[PDB]
Amino acid sequence: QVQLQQSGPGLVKPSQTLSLTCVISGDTVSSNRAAWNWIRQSPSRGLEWLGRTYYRSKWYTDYAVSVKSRITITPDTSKNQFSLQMKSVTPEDTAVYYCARGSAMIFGIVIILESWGQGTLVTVSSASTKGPSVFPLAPSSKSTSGGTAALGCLVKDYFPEPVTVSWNSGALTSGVHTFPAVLQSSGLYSLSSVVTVPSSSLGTQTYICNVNHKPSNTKVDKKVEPKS
Amino acid sequence: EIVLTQSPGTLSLSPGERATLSCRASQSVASSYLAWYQQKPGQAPRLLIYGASSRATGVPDRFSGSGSGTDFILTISRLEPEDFAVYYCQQYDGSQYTFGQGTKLEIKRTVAAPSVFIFPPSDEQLKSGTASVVCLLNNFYPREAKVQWKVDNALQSGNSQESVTEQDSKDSTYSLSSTLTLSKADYEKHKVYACEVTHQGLSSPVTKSFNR
Repeated sequence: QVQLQQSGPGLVKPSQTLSLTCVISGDTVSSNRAAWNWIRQSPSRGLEWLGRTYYRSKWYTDYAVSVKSRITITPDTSKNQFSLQMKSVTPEDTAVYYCARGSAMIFGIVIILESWGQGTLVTVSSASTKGPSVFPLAPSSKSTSGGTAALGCLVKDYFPEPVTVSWNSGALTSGVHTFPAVLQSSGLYSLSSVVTVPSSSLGTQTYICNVNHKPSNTKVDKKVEPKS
Repeated sequence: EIVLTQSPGTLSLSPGERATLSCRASQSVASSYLAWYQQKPGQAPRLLIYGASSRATGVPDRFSGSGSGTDFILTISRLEPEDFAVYYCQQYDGSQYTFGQGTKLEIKRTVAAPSVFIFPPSDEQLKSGTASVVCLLNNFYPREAKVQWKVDNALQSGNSQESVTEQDSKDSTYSLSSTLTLSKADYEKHKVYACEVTHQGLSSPVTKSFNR
């Protein structure tokens, strides 16, 4: 039962150094049965393995040719973690980065990436962090369709990705659509999160969108009241 | 550097059908060193088949892998709706791991007409000098849809942005937002804001509009 916890989404300026850490629960970083890998994913890199470190009476490393001269991967036995550092980042280093454990699954030889962290989006950009404004998408006669009523929150003008939107502190999940962000002409992102609910519930039930922008540490709860 | 390449790029199949995914390698790969991964939206890749033909722990029996040398095949003998994902093949040469670019599996589904909703700008946003008008097309299939903004019957261009959701887990439908952004001064110069929706599931095009 290994659990890999990665650092939060981050912004790194071009030509500076990317830094990410993977904390291991359910295994030991010095285990002689595992290797500890980093992988990234983006439209231009595809699914790209970056390197690994592992302990076998001494610490070893292997790096992918694509990044061999730019990365280190360093374990930390005092905190049971391993980190990825990548110097001189370019926009092509913008990606979701994953940590992953490699285990010998086919007679002692084949090291297979069998447990993965949840992924960390790293944006390479010179622009500053900005928290979002949250506006209500109020339900009305214009946002009904039969007995169903739609409502949402417009999460506007933030940077960088991502934001997370829940409804009623996670108790409301059915019929929720949170759209992919669009980059606005200002260079700031925007998205809406919508949910459909019974139109009969608008007078009695409370609907609150909970907006979290970890890069700015912005938490916003927005009570969406109907307007007619 | 062994390049792995998957076919097709996108596959659209109905639940209950057999999916056959190819992975062909630039050079011979020992079958012990080829694996398949499944990636569902917002999640990390997950190990499906290892050693070309062995099911990982917990993987259902409808997933199987075969092949040897240069040609490898992942088969889903009877698709379930939850099998919507991207599938990657992967190889390891002892020192480097490479992946295919992936095959996207779309779940085919009965045509579904969109539910159309429109939202005027909130009073709070308008007090800040901006007006965002949102047209919502909810739970439709197939993905293709046409949305047209009219302001006082004037067809609008270059002032709206569309965003489309991934295939919904519960019903394999898509949803789409079209957002018209104006300055507060621009917004208050007009009266009728209208969103017009065209989609093959609809008998005739649907317009949602409001007066300021």
